[PDB]
Amino acid sequence: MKASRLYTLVLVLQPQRVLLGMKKRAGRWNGFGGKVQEGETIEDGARRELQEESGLTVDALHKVGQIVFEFVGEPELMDVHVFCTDSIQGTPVESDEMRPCWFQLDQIPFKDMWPDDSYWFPLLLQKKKFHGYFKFQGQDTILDYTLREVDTV
Ligand SMILES: Nc1nc2c([nH]c(=O)n2[C@H]2C[C@H](O)[C@@H](COP(=O)(O)OP(=O)(O)OP(=O)(O)O)O2)c(=O)[nH]1
Ligand code: NA
Ligand code: NA
Ligand code: NA
Repeated sequence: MKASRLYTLVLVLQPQRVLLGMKKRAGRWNGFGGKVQEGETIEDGARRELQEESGLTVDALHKVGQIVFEFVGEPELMDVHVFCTDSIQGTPVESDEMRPCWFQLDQIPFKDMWPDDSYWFPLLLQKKKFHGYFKFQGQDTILDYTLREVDTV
């Protein structure tokens, strides 16, 4: 089994809207996140990436899922720990890396999101917790995947 590298993903989910960021360099909407760094907890890494990529600070996050990504031709898995929050207290800021944008929850931009999001995003919206795995060929093609609702992440 391949080694895996730790990542975070943060979704700011309010009652009628969700905050996504457009990757400027890419072209897809996503939550905010990145690699966990040495010596920080996964949750603290998620808080740090949220602040670095969107400008938003939150004191706490709720872990809602975990997704492992495998890419054909790449030696490592990406182990993505997915967090939510409903409570923010500043404005999102656009950088040269991510442009934040709010979407109403009847306008989730799936056509411009990664293909796996179509499977697990609906569980997140239902307040369900999940474990997923997706094997991609390139950016567009899923060759294999698993997804399961769990009571504990
Ligand atoms: N919704 C969704 N999110 C994904 C998928 N694959 C995937 O890596 N992510 C998330 C997890 C990561 O936090 C982020 C990709 O990490 P990144 O490449 O932006 O990491 P980074 O910013 O630290 O790297 P760098 O370019 O700044 O050096 O996107 C996916 O298929 N769907
Ligand atoms: Na980042
Ligand atoms: Na990132
Ligand atoms: Na899509």
